[PDB]
Amino acid sequence: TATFHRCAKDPWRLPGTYVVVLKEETHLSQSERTARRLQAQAARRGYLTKILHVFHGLLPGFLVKMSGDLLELALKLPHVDYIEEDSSVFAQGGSLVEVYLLDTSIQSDHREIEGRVMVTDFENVPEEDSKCDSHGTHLAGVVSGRDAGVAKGASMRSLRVLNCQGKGTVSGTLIGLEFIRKSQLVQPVGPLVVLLPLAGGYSRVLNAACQRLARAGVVLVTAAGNFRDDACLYSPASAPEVITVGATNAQDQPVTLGTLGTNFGRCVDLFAPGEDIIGASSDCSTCFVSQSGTSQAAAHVAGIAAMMLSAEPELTLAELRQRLIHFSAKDVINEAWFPEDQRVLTPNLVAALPP
Amino acid sequence: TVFTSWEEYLDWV
Amino acid sequence: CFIPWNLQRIGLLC
Ligand SMILES: [Ca+2]
Repeated sequence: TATFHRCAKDPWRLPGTYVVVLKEETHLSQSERTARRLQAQAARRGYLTKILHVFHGLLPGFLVKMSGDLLELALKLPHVDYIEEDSSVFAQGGSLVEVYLLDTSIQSDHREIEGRVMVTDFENVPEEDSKCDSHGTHLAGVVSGRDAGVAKGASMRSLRVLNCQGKGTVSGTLIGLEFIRKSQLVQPVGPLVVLLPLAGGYSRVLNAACQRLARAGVVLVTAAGNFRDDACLYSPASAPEVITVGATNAQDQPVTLGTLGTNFGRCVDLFAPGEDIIGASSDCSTCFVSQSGTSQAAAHVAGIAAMMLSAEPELTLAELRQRLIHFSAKDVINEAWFPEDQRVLTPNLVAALPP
Repeated sequence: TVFTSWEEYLDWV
Repeated sequence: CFIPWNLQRIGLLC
């Protein structure tokens, strides 16, 4: 029957907030009723509950702020597939394509991206424990920047899911991916590229939403993560039908980020430039800064995909992935940087545009 | 280092 | 002409 899951990274868990995921074909009316039933049953037991959101489109279910004491009861509700405790996520040509970015707030009026980025009204960020938009402005510059961008012809839509300290939530990200799906149904356009330059621990629900969006025909590009670890233990990096990007440097070496660095393993699809990446600084309207990480690496691939899909708009996700792999530089990465058993498992590929 | 312009970055690099 | 290493690496020209 129905199961409970919470982040395996104890400091990244957010107790007291739960994502109740219902069976695939559960209707929104059934979902709203299940949430009301939960509030009623909890009230009977002396518990105060609050329904924060009701999902529909990608995943059926709701978000509830309640005591964990209520989970045995919540698991017994009808249509419940699984429940997941909320957890933290952290910041880590092309003209026919819309590039969606789920990140920090962005400085839209930056000369590098002015006119190329449409700041949506979406914001779902956890409270905080030039700086607020450093991560997002740089990445938007990497994707479509005037002087230093990959896909200058690409237009972008930005959603805020990371706060001023680059911290978000799984729930926040789910609502953002649902918002993208809703925006597309209301006002369909061409091929969609969704950039996720963030990571948390393995999330069954975040992976599920990512697979639903992927089956719906959306292309999802993510950071492999900066934990010098196997990407399969991180989300949305572990979601199989996503394009999970690792970071390489100018010397064909996997990137070192402090005492850590790029993630690796059978979940990474390929690597891309993620060290000393010049791009837009949000310090001033014409400022540029060098930044590093799998986020930067992912932004390059989001640019290469945005261009491949604009040149060949009918490519399926499966076909686009084979194109990305076919056009990558092969066996240039120093495998000796990776742990021994991870070498045969880690794709030795550096992203590249068709010549 | 934060460059105040693209030209500033080009002279530096 | 100068081109940042990362844009050169992925096949962009200037
Ligand atoms: Ca994949």
